[PDB]
Amino acid sequence: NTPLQAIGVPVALYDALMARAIDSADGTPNSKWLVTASRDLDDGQAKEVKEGI
Amino acid sequence: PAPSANPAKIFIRRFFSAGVAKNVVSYSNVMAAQRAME
Repeated sequence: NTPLQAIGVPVALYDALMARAIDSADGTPNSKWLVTASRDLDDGQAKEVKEGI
Repeated sequence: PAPSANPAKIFIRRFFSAGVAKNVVSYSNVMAAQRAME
């Protein structure tokens, strides 16, 4: 007759949520500004635009 | 003192039967109390 009898569900749920958190912490790109040019930009001044940004 | 004649003979007549050793709690209640301990 121990408390460990009735906490299997919550401890498993806690571990599942924390594993999700760890996995999503590293793996989600942390970059902003998804900038996209067009398919007519003389790739070579697209690099110039990128360096400017 | 003790008169030995109570009015609860209403059930042993037919509603119950003597000399059978009936259990005190339904099995469903036992299982419910069991899984309610987890």
